[PDB]
Amino acid sequence: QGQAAARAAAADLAAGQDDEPRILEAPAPDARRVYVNDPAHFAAVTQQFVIDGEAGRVIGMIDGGFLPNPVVADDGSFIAHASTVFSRIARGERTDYVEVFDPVTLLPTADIELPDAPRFLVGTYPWMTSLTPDGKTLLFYQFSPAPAVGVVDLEGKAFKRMLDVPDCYHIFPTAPDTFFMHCRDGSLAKVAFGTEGTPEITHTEVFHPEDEFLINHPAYSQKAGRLVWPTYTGKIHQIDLSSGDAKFLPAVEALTEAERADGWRPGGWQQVAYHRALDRIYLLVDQRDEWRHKTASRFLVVLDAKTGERLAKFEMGHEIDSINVSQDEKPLLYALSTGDKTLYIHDAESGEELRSVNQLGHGPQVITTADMG
Amino acid sequence: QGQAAARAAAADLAAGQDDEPRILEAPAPDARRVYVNDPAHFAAVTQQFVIDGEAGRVIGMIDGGFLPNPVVADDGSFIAHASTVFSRIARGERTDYVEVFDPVTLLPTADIELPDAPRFLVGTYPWMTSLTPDGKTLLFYQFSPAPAVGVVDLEGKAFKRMLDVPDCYHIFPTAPDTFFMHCRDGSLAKVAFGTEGTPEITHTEVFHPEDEFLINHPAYSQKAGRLVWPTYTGKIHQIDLSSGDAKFLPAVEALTEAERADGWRPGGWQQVAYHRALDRIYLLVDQRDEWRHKTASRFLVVLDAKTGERLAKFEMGHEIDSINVSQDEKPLLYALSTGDKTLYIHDAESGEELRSVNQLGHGPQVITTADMG
Amino acid sequence: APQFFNIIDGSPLNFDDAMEEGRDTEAVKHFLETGENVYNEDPEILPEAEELYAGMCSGCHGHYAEGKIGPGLNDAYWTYPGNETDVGLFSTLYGGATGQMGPMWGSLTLDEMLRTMAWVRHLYTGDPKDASWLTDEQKAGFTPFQP
Amino acid sequence: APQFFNIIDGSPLNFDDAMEEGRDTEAVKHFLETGENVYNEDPEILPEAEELYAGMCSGCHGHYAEGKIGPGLNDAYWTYPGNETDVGLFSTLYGGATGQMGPMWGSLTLDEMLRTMAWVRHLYTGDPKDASWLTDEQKAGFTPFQP
Amino acid sequence: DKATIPSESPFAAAEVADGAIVVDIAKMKYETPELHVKVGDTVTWINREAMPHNVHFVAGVLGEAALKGPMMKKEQAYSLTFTEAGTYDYHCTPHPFMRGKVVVE
Amino acid sequence: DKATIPSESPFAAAEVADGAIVVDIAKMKYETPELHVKVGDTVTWINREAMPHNVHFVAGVLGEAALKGPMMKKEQAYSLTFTEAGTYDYHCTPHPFMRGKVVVE
Amino acid sequence: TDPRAKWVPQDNDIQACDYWRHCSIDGNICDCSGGSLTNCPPGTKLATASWVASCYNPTDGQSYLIAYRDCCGYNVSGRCPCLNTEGELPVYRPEFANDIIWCFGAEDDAMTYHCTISPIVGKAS
Amino acid sequence: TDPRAKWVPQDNDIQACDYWRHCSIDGNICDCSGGSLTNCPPGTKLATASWVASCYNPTDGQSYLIAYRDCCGYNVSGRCPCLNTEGELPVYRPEFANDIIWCFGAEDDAMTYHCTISPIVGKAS
Ligand code: HEC
Ligand code: HEC
Ligand SMILES: [Cu+2]
Ligand SMILES: [Cu+2]
Repeated sequence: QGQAAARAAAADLAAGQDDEPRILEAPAPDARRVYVNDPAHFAAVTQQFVIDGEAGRVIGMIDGGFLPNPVVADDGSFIAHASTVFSRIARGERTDYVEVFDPVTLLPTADIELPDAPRFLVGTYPWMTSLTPDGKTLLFYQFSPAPAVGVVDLEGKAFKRMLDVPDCYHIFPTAPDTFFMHCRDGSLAKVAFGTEGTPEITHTEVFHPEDEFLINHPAYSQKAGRLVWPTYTGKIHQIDLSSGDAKFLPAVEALTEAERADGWRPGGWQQVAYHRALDRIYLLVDQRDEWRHKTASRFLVVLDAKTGERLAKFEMGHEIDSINVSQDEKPLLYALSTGDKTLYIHDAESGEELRSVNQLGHGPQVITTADMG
Repeated sequence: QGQAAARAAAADLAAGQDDEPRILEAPAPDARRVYVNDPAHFAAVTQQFVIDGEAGRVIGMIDGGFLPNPVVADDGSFIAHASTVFSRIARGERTDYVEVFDPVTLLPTADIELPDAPRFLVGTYPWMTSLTPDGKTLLFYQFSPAPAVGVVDLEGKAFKRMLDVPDCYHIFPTAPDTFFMHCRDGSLAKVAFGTEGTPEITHTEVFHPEDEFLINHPAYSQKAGRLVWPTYTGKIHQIDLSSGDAKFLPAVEALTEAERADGWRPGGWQQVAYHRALDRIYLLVDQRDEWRHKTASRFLVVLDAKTGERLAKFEMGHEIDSINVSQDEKPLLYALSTGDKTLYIHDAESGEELRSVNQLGHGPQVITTADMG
Repeated sequence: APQFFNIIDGSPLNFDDAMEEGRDTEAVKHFLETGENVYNEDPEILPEAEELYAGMCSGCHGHYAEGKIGPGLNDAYWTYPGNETDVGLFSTLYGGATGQMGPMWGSLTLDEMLRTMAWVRHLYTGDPKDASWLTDEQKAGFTPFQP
Repeated sequence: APQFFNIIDGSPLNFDDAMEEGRDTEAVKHFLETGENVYNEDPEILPEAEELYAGMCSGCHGHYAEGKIGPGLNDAYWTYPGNETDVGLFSTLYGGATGQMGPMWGSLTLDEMLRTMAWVRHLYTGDPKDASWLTDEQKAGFTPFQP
Repeated sequence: DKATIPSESPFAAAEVADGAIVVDIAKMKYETPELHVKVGDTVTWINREAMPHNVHFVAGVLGEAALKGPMMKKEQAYSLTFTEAGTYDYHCTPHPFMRGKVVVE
Repeated sequence: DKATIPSESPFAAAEVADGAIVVDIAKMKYETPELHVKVGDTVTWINREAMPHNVHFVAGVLGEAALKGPMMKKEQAYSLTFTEAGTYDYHCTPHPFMRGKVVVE
Repeated sequence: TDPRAKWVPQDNDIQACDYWRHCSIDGNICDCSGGSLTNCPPGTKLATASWVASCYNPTDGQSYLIAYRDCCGYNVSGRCPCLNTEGELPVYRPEFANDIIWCFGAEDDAMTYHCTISPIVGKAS
Repeated sequence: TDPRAKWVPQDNDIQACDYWRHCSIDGNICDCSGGSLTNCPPGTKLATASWVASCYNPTDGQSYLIAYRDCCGYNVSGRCPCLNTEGELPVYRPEFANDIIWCFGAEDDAMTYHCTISPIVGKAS
């Protein structure tokens, strides 16, 4: 950091060495690489910070347009985003596009135009643009004029087509040609395409009543076929898609009865994270009125995903808005405070804060990690 | 403001009236209209706030590109800027352009491309793009590959040509076809064009030695042919161009001998303002080391422009970076704090703070007023 | 109001046109004196009711009276306000509305009309609050219809 | 070093080629014994010096020895380091450099060479610090040349 | 173009013509989702609830351009007169799960 | 194109060839501002001061494209061999008041 | 205030995030950059499309339906930023969802978010 | 510190605005966003062109010439922002002027400012 590169810099000089400037390359992608996206409160141009969560060092950055959807391949071979730019800053002719970037040089690999500006401009929901698990196709949601998901071939670098879908939202791909959506009615729809006319679409049953409200940020581990989906109360629905079909596991309660009696509820942005190897759930929680669900929260609960057994409750100390975890054996709990524009990196085991990376744009809100291998 | 439009809003309701939304129009341009530009610390997209300095109300805004040069016609018939945008946020194909805006609707009137991207990208210096006094021509500076000023016909809405100029900087137009520049050697160059080959260029004499440093923000009242140009010490050079030729008036000292003995010096961004009707100079000052000239300053000195007689010394109370004044009979002293992103509006007579408008972008630095009639 | 009038207009409904073939029942007697239809939610009735509906009504109103050529009959908005009640729903069927929604006395006995009403009432997807046509115990076992 | 050698090389300058027509003066005697040129800043000399310069030197070095075909002679950088001194400047003129900058003894008397040197020295635009060729009083009245 | 817009602003419900062809919008839906009318008829939608709703035909349905209709608020109306025969599909701009169709024969 | 670039990186001053055609850059200027050379000659600039400087010919002078040369730092050099005859004007990229010209005859 | 505590509306100051018509506003109060409570700033485009909320008006004790229409075609104002979520529901319920840029229907397809206005569209107690 | 007081350089922390090689830096320390002291972050373009400064190195007591080259083609980093003006002169003296975007000569004509690096280009005491 400073001190380190100063005694370095200084002594470089007392040893005589003069500087021949160059453009650096980012260290090869590892499991400790963490991506922070700053939507910047709906500003027309945004930034994504590439951080090495271990050393707590920003190691690169990427620029984007209005309200983009970041995507990271789990195996670390690229990162991409779907983005929107305008000829005169915030007005003029719209261009929606996907850009693909190499993850060592940060240089763009493909730039693919999406016709007729079809992206959905929403506060950022990680599962509204998704990679299929082979990494050759990107799917993104269109809300108006009618629900649809577009298919981008990242391999021959082209937009393929739009798929008519029912009144369903979020895209959870389970195979090269299949993904699930959660519908208005309370069901999940399975969409199989490559069925080159219209896709083949199937509903599961309704799994939550009309008055149970599931959040906009579900956690999905694609390598485990596992969807962890909280509700405003911290009841956690879990669906397993590893067979190809939706199997509804048992709903665990994330808050103790005494916490719900004392008014604890989940609140934040990316409120949940799921570690797949340890099979655990982390939830952001605090005491709040019923309808103060988007506010930051000061605790973190950890529970066993199978049993609902509460493993730990961390006292974070800052106001956190989003969490996520690295997917390795001894993981970090990434806690992002939009108000501090700072990323606190804690030990996921103990909840002990280890590092922080501050000055992370104007409104950072989304953390993305790759589940590597 | 709130309270006012709340007892309004509330009672509108108790009287039964429902709302039919529309796009407002800005109140017609007056002498209390003040423009704040936020270069946003070299961010690729910027904002300009249109404020009513009397009521202390933001009454409109405009968006721009990278490091634009704002221009206001003195008579209030338009505002314009020369700007830079890129196809992919901060990289891609560059487009340099001038846009002209109507000052009641804020809608663009002309959008004129400047070929081959010739704008000079510098921290914002109000006199590097200038309107001729009839308002039909905009002139802007090009630094590389060779000094030149381009001529934009705002009336038939087109770029005309680039004028080769010597190693001179800033553009102070005195007539439809003439302007002055301040040169490296210490002279002013007079450039007369419309001489349709090369312009006719004349130097005045050298008016300040090589080791006298004149600031990047001189004040120029175009209706008075008056250039007030401070130095790092607060010595004020004044040149009068009202004849068509540069006449060097007497250099006044802005700081008392005791202030220079105690280490007072000017510091800030737009360090000087000149009221033309009262013929007075306002200078931003504080105690500083020699080379801390760009830092904010806490006082304001007022002096008679003719005599050098110190009229007043205000204790501003905030850290101010730029000042300017309305050009009317009882004027406001506009003080902008980049660090507070707030505009304090003081009585120019007494220095008494009257109002403030905060939350003015990320790095606001330039104030522009029209000298009306 | 006194009881039965044509809902758009010829006002008094005329019961001399009804078939005698089914005006005899306890249901029709009870409803004509009280305006209350005992078939609502009657598990006994409901399989005939569903077939009466499919033969005569699904063409225009759809299978679950969610709407097709003509309007949905399954929620709390009724183009004619009276239809929140069984007296008004009855008056729409006996008397007719406009268009292709004509009088139904020439195809249906009075007791068949109240059986079809109860299927319409069963197809409701709102909640027991505006289920004013149901008594408390009938509300207490009422479930919003799910296709 | 002992005094006079050709600056690129044939080393000792040969003074037997000089014209006798002007090697007589107090200036040439003083300079040959001490390496000091008394004409520097001599208001007496300076109008002949300027004409000697214009006739022979401005073609290649320009009017104010700011440079043209050949290099500027007006600042502190000298392609040949010795020229910071009058001994070296003299050695460049007597002896010649390379190219079209040849030996000057066949057109100029020794005292005309020191007069031209003093015009070169007068055309300097640096500051009296690297004006090592000037004595303190000559530095004290020296003004950086302004065209 | 295949539809003329009669009043381009919503007007009030109690001014809809005596016995007009009417689609009510209530409980988040278009209560007569497959209207049939003849060439020359005017359809009026009327929004019976507080929640503002509109009708929006996309590009290539009524004309070259999409017609996003005005938002109606409670008890306001909005008409369209179909001059060519055909099935015209529409949805509600803020709420695209709300759909309907006019069939003009 | 009218100039070949011999080494595209500055190399050191004390490696310039024995008696080469040389323009020194010192005291913020190109000390021989109007060099004449012949078709086939190589010019080497050498920057004698600490302040980094370069040579930059704009588009249409040496070729289709502008040649911005590498920045030289103290005591570094940089050459160009002119293959067509002509007056080639250049300036210094960070400092455009520094100018010169090669005339190739 | 504590951000997590319950919303206590006021009817005294419209630029304040607790001004009662702002119970499910996301973004920036239009009045802070040249608009009023119900009208867009100069140069912005008005959307027709909106999310809604029912806000309790502490003065006359009635809940009203607010239609949070956006003013669009400009970069965000950056002034008077509020996020209130009273009665706000997930994106699969779009009519009460406020993270969506409600700029649909605005002239020239204007889709960037400048600010939100708070017109009353009817009573809903 | 008081912003107006004299500059006291340090040679212990390179991300600090008082790190000695940063005496006439305007903009953002490249090391704070993936670069080092002397190298651009991934994806940015290196300019050849620069303003310079002579900075006193408190450790070995010599002044050095710093060439403040920009890394370009990205929006600003927004991290480690410093403005130091030691020996900085007005725009008519461009070689020591630091409000100019020194991105000239960067690949693909890249001209937006991301950050400044601080290489030493020679001694100047
Ligand atoms: C298609 C040719 C129809 C058949 C058969 C039936 N109905 Fe119908 N119905 C139809 C139309 C076009 C209309 C509208 C009439 C108008 O004046 O607006 C209706 C309306 C009704 C209503 C009134 C709806 C309301 O919201 O108040 C009811 C209660 C109704 N229809 C009931 C109904 C039943 C139960 C039927 C089978 C016995 C039936 N309809 C047949 C068209 C058609
Ligand atoms: C044009 C044909 C020339 C005339 C006549 C004179 N000089 Fe010159 N001069 C010329 C060239 C091409 C060169 C370079 C020679 C080389 O070997 O590099 C020079 C150089 C000098 C120098 C040396 C410069 C340095 O920086 O050290 C000096 C002092 C010099 N010339 C002086 C000078 C004077 C005073 C002349 C008139 C008597 C004169 N030159 C004539 C080309 C030409
Ligand atoms: Cu709707
Ligand atoms: Cu240079």
